[PDB]
Amino acid sequence: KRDEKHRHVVNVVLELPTEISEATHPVLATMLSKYTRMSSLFNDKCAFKLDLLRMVAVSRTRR
Amino acid sequence: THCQENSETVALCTPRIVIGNLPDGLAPGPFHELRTWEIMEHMRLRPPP
Amino acid sequence: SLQFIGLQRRDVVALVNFLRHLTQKPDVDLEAHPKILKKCGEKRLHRRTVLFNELMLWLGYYRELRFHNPDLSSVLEEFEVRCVAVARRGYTYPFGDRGKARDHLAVLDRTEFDTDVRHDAEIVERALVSAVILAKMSVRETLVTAIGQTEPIAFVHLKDTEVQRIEENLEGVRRNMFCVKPLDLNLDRHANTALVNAVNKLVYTGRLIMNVRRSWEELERKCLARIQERCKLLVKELRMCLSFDSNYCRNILKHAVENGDSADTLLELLIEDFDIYVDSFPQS
Amino acid sequence: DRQPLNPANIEARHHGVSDVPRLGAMDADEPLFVDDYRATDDEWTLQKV
Repeated sequence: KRDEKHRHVVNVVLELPTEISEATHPVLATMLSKYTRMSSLFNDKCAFKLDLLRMVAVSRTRR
Repeated sequence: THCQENSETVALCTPRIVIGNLPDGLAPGPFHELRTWEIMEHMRLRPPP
Repeated sequence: SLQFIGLQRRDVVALVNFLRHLTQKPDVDLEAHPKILKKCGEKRLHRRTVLFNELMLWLGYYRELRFHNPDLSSVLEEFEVRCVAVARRGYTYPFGDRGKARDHLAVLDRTEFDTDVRHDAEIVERALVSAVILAKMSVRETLVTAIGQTEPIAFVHLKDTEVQRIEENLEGVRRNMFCVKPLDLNLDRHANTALVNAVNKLVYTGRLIMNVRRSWEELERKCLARIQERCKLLVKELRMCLSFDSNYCRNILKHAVENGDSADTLLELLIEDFDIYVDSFPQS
Repeated sequence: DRQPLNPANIEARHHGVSDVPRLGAMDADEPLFVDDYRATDDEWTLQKV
């Protein structure tokens, strides 16, 4: 189940609140396909959270 | 000076058009500046505007 | 592996099969096969995506020719042994005065290679010029003593048919550099002294190595310049729309291309996430 | 490290794409992650000044 993997990554690896998810936050939806491919590195969560931070940063700008 | 041509060396003589062309090892810059002040004193511009 | 779209898959597999034809086929130069520069889709497909397709084409061609990187090891050994033979011959030869021939033979003697690709291109020429000085002095033909002028790298007292076939072979080497084929031993050994024999062989192998190296390096240079051009045009054309996808593609592109490893990093960065940066690239 | 780096140990930073592996390294000793930009001699001397 790809849904199981996505829920696992969002809830454990990335620790997002339930009120925001890839259904309602499209750039996260696009990045989750990449993140599921990286089976390793699930022990350290800070790297993934910072990666999502900079992805949100690069998603929104006027330059 | 000496100059290069096709596989050959040639000698060149040319005139120094103006005073400044004299080398700054023989006509140094401070000498020129003091000469300019001399001109200023001649022109009654000793304190320049 | 490369992946690009806009073309019907038949032309894409034709391009890949062409890249597999590269190592064996003549005229290894991307602009020397204009039809491949036709099949990019220019004046047919969408500008923004077709220029990307051309960038990937050039990058793939660059990567293949860099992967082949002519491996001139045994001909390097041949060059060194011919150099040593010329050194020995010069030390035995009865020159007009020991000083001049000794000095040129000494700069020829300690010319061996250094395990770096770029420096061999200099040192092969630097050895050949001194060798030709020595050969000229051996048979009393002149050498230019003008300051700032170096005696040109050339044979001595070969018959014109031999050197004509040498030059035709050199043109052929210009056309293709990976298919190295030196066989030009038409030297009838009573044609002038042993020094002339050895210096002709030395200059032949040196010109061979120099031509191979220089042709490959200029091919590298042209590919690098044009790929950097294409990268700048992609970033320019993509700047017009600000969005996450276009910004991701732009941030991919803002990598420079000044080294071979830089190009490898660039290609792998484009390929790895082709589903992230494709929405702004429309088919037709 | 205990031995000088080389082109393999140096790896360029991507600054804008999800370069997860170097984040996973972060406090890593062996790889030197560096900007692809370079300093010319003049600006190098200005930094040193």
